[PDB]
Amino acid sequence: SPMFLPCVLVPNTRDCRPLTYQAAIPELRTPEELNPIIVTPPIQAIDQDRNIQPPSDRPGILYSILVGTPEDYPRFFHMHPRTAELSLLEPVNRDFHQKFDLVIKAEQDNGHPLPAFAGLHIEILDENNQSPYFTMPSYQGYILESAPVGATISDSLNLTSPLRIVALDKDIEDTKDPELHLFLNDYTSVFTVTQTGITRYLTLLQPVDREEQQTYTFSITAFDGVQESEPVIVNIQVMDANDNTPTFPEISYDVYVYTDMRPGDSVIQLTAVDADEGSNGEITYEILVGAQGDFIINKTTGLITIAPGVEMIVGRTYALTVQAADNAPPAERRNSICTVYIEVLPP
Ligand SMILES: [Ca+2]
Ligand SMILES: [Ca+2]
Ligand SMILES: [Ca+2]
Ligand SMILES: [Ca+2]
Ligand SMILES: [Ca+2]
Repeated sequence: SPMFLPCVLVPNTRDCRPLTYQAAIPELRTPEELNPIIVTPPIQAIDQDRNIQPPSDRPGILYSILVGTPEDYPRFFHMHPRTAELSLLEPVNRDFHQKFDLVIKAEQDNGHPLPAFAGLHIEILDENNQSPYFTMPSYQGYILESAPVGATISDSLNLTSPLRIVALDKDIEDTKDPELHLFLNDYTSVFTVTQTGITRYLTLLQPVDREEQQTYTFSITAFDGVQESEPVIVNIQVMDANDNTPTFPEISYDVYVYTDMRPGDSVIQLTAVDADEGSNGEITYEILVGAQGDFIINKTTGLITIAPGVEMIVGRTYALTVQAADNAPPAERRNSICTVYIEVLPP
């Protein structure tokens, strides 16, 4: 006799469409967090005649859950008899409960129950409740300092394959992009990470200079819109290019020697500078021409001395063209020239 609202007319008839009220419940959230459970549309039954006039208070209607499936619903739900307010009693685990289908009873309390019934369907919702994660505990990358902007960080010294950063999330099914946001905690003006895909890569925003900074250490944090991952730590090694030339302090050197000096005496100590790494910075000194057999230089020290079995003479002048070269492979080798002007003087 009472009718649930709304009465949706069945066209070409005078009948109300049977109602199935709808509710949805986020898995694992507490009654405190969720109550009261919002029902769409709101549950409500009214009386037909007499109540042609303003009902105001005291509807005289009692609500209850008549029956439901699965049968443990009483464990999770309670309905208030007068207000039909739906209360969750315990958090719901979707692994065990995906849905409930209940039957709602509405009857009068005057002693003459003429029950009415309606459906109530309750979905248990999956939620973004798993933190994203990286599939490696850390990441080691390599980049050649001569790499241009846009270059991809490599995962080995060979620089043959890109550094792969895989960020997953258990809320997202396999082989599907979890659409995570990745935060870098440092060097965001130097490196950037690709912004889509299950596998991410690191590329250069700015060129890097090994001679300026040879290593970068920072951490990446994934974010799914709700929870962050643990930060994962990253080290990037900048690899040396032979992009520095062995350099003398000056273009030419004026030096005087003396007649009483003999084989094995320091004439001048030349020192060139190469900031590159290892053999790329390893300098070799050579007199190309001009010594006339009277002077030699130490290949590794750069010290010029008197040649063996050689005696100075008073007026003699020399123009030594001295080369400093690094020990990179010939294809990448760099060098520069210093001219040493030597003049013999009396003591
Ligand atoms: Ca989930
Ligand atoms: Ca998630
Ligand atoms: Ca450099
Ligand atoms: Ca060099
Ligand atoms: Ca270099």
